[PDB]
Amino acid sequence: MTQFEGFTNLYQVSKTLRFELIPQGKTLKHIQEQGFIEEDKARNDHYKELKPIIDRIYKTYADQCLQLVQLDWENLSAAIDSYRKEKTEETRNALIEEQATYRNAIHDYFIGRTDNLTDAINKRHAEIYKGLFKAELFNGKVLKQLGTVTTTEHENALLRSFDKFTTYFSGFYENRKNVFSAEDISTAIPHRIVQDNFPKFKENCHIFTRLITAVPSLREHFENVKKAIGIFVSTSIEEVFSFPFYNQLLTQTQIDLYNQLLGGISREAGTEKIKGLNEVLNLAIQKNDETAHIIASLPHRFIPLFKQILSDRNTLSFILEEFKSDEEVIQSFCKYKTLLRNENVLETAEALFNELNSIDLTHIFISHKKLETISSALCDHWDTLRNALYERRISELTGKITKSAKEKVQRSLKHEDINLQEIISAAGKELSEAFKQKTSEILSHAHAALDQPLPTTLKKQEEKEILKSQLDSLLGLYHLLDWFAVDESNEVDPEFSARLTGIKLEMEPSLSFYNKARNYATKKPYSVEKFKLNFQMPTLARGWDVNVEKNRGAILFVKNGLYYLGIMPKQKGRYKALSFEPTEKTSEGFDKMYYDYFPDAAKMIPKCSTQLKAVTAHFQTHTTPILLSNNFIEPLEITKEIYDLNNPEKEPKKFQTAYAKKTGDQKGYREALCKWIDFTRDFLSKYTKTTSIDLSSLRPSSQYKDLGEYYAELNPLLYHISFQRIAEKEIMDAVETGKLYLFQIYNKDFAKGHHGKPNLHTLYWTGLFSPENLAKTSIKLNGQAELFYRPKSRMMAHRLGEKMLNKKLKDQKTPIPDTLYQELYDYVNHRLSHDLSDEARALLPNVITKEVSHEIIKDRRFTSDKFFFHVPITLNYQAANSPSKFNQRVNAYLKEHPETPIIGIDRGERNLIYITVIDSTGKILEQRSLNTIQQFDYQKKLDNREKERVAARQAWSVVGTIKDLKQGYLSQVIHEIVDLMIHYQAVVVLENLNFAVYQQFEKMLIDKLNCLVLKDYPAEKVGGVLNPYQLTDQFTSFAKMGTQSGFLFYVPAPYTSKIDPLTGFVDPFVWKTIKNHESRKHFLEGFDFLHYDVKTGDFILHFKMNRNLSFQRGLPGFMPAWDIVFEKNETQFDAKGTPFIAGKRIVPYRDLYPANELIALLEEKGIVFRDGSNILPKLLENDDSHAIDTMVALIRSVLQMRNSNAATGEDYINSPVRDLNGVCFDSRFQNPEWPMDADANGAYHIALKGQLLLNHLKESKDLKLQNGISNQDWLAYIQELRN
RNA sequence: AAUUUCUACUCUUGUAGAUGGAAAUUAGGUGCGCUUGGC
DNA sequence: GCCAAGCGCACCTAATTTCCTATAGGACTG
DNA sequence: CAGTCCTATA
Ligand SMILES: [Cl-]
Ligand code: NA
Ligand code: NA
Ligand code: NA
Ligand code: NA
Ligand code: NA
Repeated sequence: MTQFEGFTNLYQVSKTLRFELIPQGKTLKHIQEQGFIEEDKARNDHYKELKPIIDRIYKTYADQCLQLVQLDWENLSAAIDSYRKEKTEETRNALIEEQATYRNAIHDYFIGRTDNLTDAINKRHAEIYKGLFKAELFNGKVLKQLGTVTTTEHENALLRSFDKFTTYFSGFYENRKNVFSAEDISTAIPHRIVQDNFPKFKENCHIFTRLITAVPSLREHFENVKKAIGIFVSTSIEEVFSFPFYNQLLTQTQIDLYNQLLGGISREAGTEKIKGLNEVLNLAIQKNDETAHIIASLPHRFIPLFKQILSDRNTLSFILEEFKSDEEVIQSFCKYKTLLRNENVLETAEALFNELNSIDLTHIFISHKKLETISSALCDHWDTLRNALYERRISELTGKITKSAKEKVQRSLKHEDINLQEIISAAGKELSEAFKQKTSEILSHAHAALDQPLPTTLKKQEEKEILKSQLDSLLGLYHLLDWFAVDESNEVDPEFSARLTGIKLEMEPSLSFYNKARNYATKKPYSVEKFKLNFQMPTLARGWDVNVEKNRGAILFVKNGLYYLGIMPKQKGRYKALSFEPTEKTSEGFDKMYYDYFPDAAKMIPKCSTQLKAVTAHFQTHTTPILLSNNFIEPLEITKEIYDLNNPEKEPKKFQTAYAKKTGDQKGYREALCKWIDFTRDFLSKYTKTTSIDLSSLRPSSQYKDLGEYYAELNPLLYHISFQRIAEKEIMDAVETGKLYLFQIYNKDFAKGHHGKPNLHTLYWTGLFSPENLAKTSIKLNGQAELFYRPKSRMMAHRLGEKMLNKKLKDQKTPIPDTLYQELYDYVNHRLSHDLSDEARALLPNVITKEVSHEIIKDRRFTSDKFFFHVPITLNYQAANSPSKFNQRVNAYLKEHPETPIIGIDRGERNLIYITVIDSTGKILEQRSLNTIQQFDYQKKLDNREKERVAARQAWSVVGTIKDLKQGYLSQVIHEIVDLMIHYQAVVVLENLNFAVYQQFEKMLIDKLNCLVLKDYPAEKVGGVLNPYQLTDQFTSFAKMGTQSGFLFYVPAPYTSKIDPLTGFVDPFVWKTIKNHESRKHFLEGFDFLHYDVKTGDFILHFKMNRNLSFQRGLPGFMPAWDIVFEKNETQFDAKGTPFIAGKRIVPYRDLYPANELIALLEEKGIVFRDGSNILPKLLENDDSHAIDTMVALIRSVLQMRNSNAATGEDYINSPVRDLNGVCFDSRFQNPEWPMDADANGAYHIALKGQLLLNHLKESKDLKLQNGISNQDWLAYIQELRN
């Protein structure tokens, strides 16, 4: 039966290992003498220049084909609708099939197989497409059919720089196939049209139809937005939101226009933006009238389309010119500063503001658009000035002060500019004083800016800060001048207005200088990057096989446990085999690898037999057999039957499973499969490369059930490596003469002083070349290796005479906090310029300092030029390339192991990650926040790093990365989770994110469990390097992932945190529906009683679940009724003796004590309750709307079981119901058998949603997990278990 | 405070854990500036 | 001061595709 | 006209 250790050797996994390459002997001198590094840098530079030129071909061709597309989209829309309605596997599969059909229909325009075009056009497209993904791209023939474009002389020089080297673009061809492919892939244009943009466009049509049906006037508004923008001029707004127009939204220029219909168009900064549809809808909602509420109740925001793949974006909005150099910015700004001085702008501004002390302020106007900005800059609150003006005007109204009269005053404050005297009279003399202070500060900063000189360059950050500071000062004055109203309606002071307009006009360029300078100064400086090395060999290191060594130039050696890469360059422009000579193992020397590989037999056997041009040519005119002798030890016969099998008139091939699944005749399929497999055996027994391989471990051909099973057993037999000793002198002579470039393959596990555990990656590598792996392959060495040169990129070091400071004190567990660490480090190195702090001096006897005996240099690896080697490997080589039924295999194990524990992993409000481990019945075994791992607080560190990045962006300085810190943290989380998983043999349950540290964590955890090696395990045990665990399903993408990946499960987050762990109770009410006095009374009427319990001091509110249905979320759960309890507000104590108050609630924050507040309410009303009578009829019949609202708010508070206050550290769960045994749950007791806080409660119920999945898998007769967990099923399940 | 590279370290000229590269594309985010509005 | 809808710029981050090849074919060399 | 070696498979 199943075993946990059986989850091994289930599918192949590819990884890349990276190493430094240390040149040996005269290798580096020879490389330098030959100039290989400089010419590879040049070839990389030429590639970077040539790629955008070549992309003109792809972009022009795709755009020309897209302009011809015309499809009927109704069938795809219907398949989308049916899937959305039914949400079944059948309708999902139907939509998937429909998407494939639509992607293919787009694709037929690229390849010229569409009925919608003529034969002549289709043939031209086929001729073009046939040469788009190979070196024919460069001949320029394709240029003749795209337009009148020819290539310039410089373009011809770039093209010629890849003569006999176009396979440098081998990968690029694949990247471009990924653009045109009809497959279901996100890189491709058909996918982009069919699965990204059409659903968006289809939803916009629905949004439009609902909006203009409910509010027909929006039709005219929308049409007028289109006409004002001047786009789609001969298409009505209705047609823009109809399916046939989508055929006109496939090219980027059309997509750009559509998105600007939605989004509008901006001109220069400081001028009015042209509104799009979404802004019009937003403004309509913000009117807050009756129409606004109707619009807001409907979907009211259109969705912009994604870009077309590869296309260049264009905009109708204004684009600033850009500065190009330090001297352009500084000199241009310096000329502007001098103009401002010459124009006496500062002197005039000061004179104007000084005039305000003695001129008539009733003719000085403040812009009503600026009033809240000014209130914020001058007063306590943004609304101080608005409220003061409102109050003053109300006090000037004549007659009765009605509600409409008040509203009129309110609306007038939005519509009219305000004279300065009214503001001063409304707000008082301290507004005047604040006004004077702000003016002086602004003017004084602008003055100091004009007088201060600019730096010589912008190379140093301090120089950038001078520039930014002076720009901030002038922009401040620009903002200040814009406080004043400009409208000609206001009775403006004539001379004051003319002078203000003058200096405003002169201040206008400040805005453009500000934006242009920021756009330049925040650019990332020139950075050193590694580049690929070729040594003038176009096919360098693409394969290791003995037959390709001369042309690929790459070989491997082992000597005394150290590994070496050999590179063999051309000699005087010619390839020349080195022909190393095997010698006895008694001889001093190097072990050279001999690599023997016949790649993927599914393609290589047809390539070398049935698909030969001579075979294909022969079978067009003949039916007799053809015999092959080249590269065969005895002739290989190809019959018409064998040829026809691999070359059917129509797919699928008869020996593929698809022929059996469709045709349904298994006699034909099994015969064809046996005949093909027999043919491969015939081929392999004779082909030069494979004739010597012993294949007798394969089954008789008829016994294989499908071709994938056969190839999965065959391919492992087609790969072998071995070693032969090469004499020392032959290798050293080859390096001495420059015939061999020899590098040690290096990482620090090969350092002389190495003595600890190796990196996992070192273990993969030494495992690969171990005797056991040589005897039977678990790890294969793959071709397509790459070499890089990384120039030095850094210039901080601990020098010999100095001291270093351990981060941990003498006890080797207490870390020194950062500010203390810096102070102590400076102090022990006699660089502290002041007294040691009290706390630092207290720590001083318990620190550990190290004498620097050898220099330790920060970033040392980046301070010199280095060589690097990236080499792919495949682990679990004996398995198939993909698993079959991985999830069912896990579920078979889980059904035989019903005691499998469960690890629940939640993302918290105050915790990055929280884990709860439960046994199979739900008992908590462990629970832990992962904010801190080994006394390092990653939560604090990450929060501090993000604050630093925000401040850096604001200051125009270097933005420090955060992804490396995130990865470092997550690697520690992975280590802990996996260790728990292996120790407990547990399932892991995560939040299904459809319902960022957490999402990246999910991918890293899945990926680790695709191929899990534990470095302490013996190589031959499961989990050791030669037998990795495989506990998750093969990862493809997040989009292509269900709710189970092997031992990992995904569950919906709802009702996992705000749920009572003792009962499964949740707040059943939707509080938005309890909104006025009448609905509050109906709500109270739906409760059986509220009464006081003299025995305990609690109040009991009895609720039947079939009442108050209009106010419920529709989730009746399992229990027919609940006793909701107002707990007596008495002191309780947690496990450590810390007091808390029972029943306390934290509400919007203030502490609330509902039972005490209920008592106070009842005594205010004179309502007798200490006799146990029902309280609700008394409140209802008295009908005091304030008392009834208080009652309802108290009930809502009691039912808010999660209570949080970031200021106090509170985040607890206190249930409003008692459980089976009388207990009202409170996490503040800190009982370690139950959730210790709200986040732990979430992780607990996450795990239990996994338990529900496992229990239903138990009670079923199949191996299929249920897909998803509805909220009612979850609540009924957990409430039934707990009650 | 050393690294294939990342994070955390320093009994240890190095230690513990992690680490699938390269190319290509796309999406999103943060910050700043601005527009019209809401509070 | 916060927020909504939207535009411009700077840079940072993450997801998803492909390949992980010896040999057939034939253009270039001389 | 062969051997070499880049291109593009299957
Ligand atoms: Cl919840
Ligand atoms: Na180590
Ligand atoms: Na990559
Ligand atoms: Na932005
Ligand atoms: Na605004
Ligand atoms: Na904005």
